[PDB]
Amino acid sequence: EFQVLFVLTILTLISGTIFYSTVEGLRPIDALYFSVVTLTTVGDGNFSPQTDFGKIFTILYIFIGIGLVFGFIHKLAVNVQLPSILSNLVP
Amino acid sequence: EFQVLFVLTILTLISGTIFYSTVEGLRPIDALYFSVVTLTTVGDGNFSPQTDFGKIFTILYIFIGIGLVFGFIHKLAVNVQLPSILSNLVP
Amino acid sequence: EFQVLFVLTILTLISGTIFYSTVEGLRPIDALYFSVVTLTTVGDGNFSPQTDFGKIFTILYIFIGIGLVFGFIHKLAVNVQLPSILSNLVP
Amino acid sequence: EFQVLFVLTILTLISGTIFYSTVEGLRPIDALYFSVVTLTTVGDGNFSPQTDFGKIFTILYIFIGIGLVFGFIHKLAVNVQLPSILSNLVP
Ligand SMILES: [Ba+2]
Ligand SMILES: [Ba+2]
Ligand SMILES: [K+]
Ligand SMILES: [K+]
Ligand SMILES: [K+]
Repeated sequence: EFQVLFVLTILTLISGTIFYSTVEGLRPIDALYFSVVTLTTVGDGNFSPQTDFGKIFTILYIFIGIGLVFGFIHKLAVNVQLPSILSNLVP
Repeated sequence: EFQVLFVLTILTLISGTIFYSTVEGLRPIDALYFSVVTLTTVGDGNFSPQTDFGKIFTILYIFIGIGLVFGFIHKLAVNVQLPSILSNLVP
Repeated sequence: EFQVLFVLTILTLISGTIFYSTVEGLRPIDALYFSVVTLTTVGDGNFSPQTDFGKIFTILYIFIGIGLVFGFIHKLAVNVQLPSILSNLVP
Repeated sequence: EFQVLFVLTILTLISGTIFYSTVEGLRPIDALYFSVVTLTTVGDGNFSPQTDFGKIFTILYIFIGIGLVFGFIHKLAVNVQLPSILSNLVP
């Protein structure tokens, strides 16, 4: 479960990285950063896509990727972080 | 369910698109982009409504539209994305 | 329930409005706008508090107000929006 | 529970404060502010990490810290705010 969610998140992020570095001309790391803050709904305070293609893609990217990214964060904290803490609270 | 949620989301987004392109003078695609990043809580890093009418509308737009948009994203991933993946994990 | 949540949200927003218009010198409507986009986690693309007092308050404002604001949005859509739609889907 | 969540949130925020004030050169209060608005997904409208180290850290910081921060906000409102209000609604 966590593995599949992990793999799906990676693939989604790779897709955004390729798109923004190609269409919006961002350096790869910046495209990855934008993809991450966008899907986690944190938001980027400086960059906004400048092309109409970038705007449409971002809109679709958001609706399709948010559910996945949060499903991953949800399990990452509940089934991988909670225990390491919970079992650690045991005297 | 997913259909109704889909239709309701579209109508909400169309409303924002019309409002911002008319009151804030944004190009239609930009008004749609702003409506989308606002309701998904991602946020726009460059634009903020400039008129008092735009600010009040955005405030009300947020409170009324967030619940809907996320109800749609929730089902879009759970009742339309999960299966295509779940049934796909079956050897 | 919805009434109490409504009243609590209003009081929280009034507090932010007074704080930002006084300490950060924002026009009242702008202080209200900032308070709203901050507590709904949408975020403001142009303004960030400039004083250390504004930064500390915003930090505490966020932790205390997000839960409330979303509890209100949750009920606003589930116990006030769902029905108006659900009962409306009945032929 | 609330205590542990509180302590874990503090440690996470201290880590971000140290990182951004050191690598991105932000004043401590600004580093704390950025760490807070980032993990609560509110977002900062003016600052974005400028170094590649800052971008990578923020990406990892987000995935690991969001779950915790919201687990804390969830309990802060449900097991510490709800009662003070609920028991207060009793005539
Ligand atoms: Ba900006
Ligand atoms: Ba945001
Ligand atoms: K958000
Ligand atoms: K934002
Ligand atoms: K922003």
